[PDB]
Amino acid sequence: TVTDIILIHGALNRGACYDAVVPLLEARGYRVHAPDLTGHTPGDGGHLSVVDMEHYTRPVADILARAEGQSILLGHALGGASISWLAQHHPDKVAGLIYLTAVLTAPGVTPETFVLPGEPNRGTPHALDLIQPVDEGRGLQADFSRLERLREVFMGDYPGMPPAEHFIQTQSTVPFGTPNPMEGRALEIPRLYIEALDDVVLPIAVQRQMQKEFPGPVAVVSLPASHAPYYSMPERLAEAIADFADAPAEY
Repeated sequence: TVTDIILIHGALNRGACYDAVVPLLEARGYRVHAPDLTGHTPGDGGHLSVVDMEHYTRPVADILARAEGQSILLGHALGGASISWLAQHHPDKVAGLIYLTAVLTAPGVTPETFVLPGEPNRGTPHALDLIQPVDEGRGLQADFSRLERLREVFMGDYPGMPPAEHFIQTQSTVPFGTPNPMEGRALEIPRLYIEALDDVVLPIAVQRQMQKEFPGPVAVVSLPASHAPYYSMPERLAEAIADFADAPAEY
C-alpha cells in the first residue's frame, strides 16, 4: 500500500540536502521525493512569499495527490512542523510519519514552545544564537560572521562544506507560529522518532521531551549523530526509513 516516501527539509535548507539518501531508498523499491517547500526555491520569491502553512506545504500535497498508493512523510528539524500539518490534511494519503531529530508538538502546541527557553527541557540556544531576525523580523537568516561556528553546529555531519544547492538565504517564520492542528484520523497515523543523540542544535534532552509531551505512542530509533543524520549515516538512516515504510504499524 505504501508507494511513496517524501523527505522534507528543515529551516534554511533545501530538498537537495537529502541526496545521499534518495538513491538508497529508491533501491528498496519506493518512489522517493525530496521537494523544496514554498519559498525554498531560488527565484520563487523568497521568505516573504509564503502566506501560511497550507501555502508552505502545498508542494508536498501536490505530490501526495499524485501518489499511486500510500506515502510516508519524513521531516527534519523544523520540517517536523510540516509533516504534522500535512498529516492532518491528508491522513487518507499518508501511512506513517518520521520525525528525524525534528520538532514534534502535541496538538495546539507551536514549534516555538521548544525552540524558546522553557521548563522543562525546552529550547535551542545554539540555534537562536546563530539564526537572527531579518526583514523587520519576518524572516530568519544565519549569522555569516561566524562561518566555522555555523559549520560545527549544523554541518558537522558532512564528511570533511555542504553544497550551495542545499541551503537558502532566508527562511519564513510561518511554520514557527502555526500550531500543530492534528486531530482525529490524523492521530491514528503511526509515528516514529529518529533522534540524533549528539545533536546540539536540537539537543537529545529536547528531543525526548517532545516525544514525552506528545499524546499517544511514538516509536523511537536512535542514531549516534550530529544535527544531520543524512549527511553522516545515509545508509543507517535509509534502512530505518525503509523498515518503517515496509510495515509502519508493527515497527
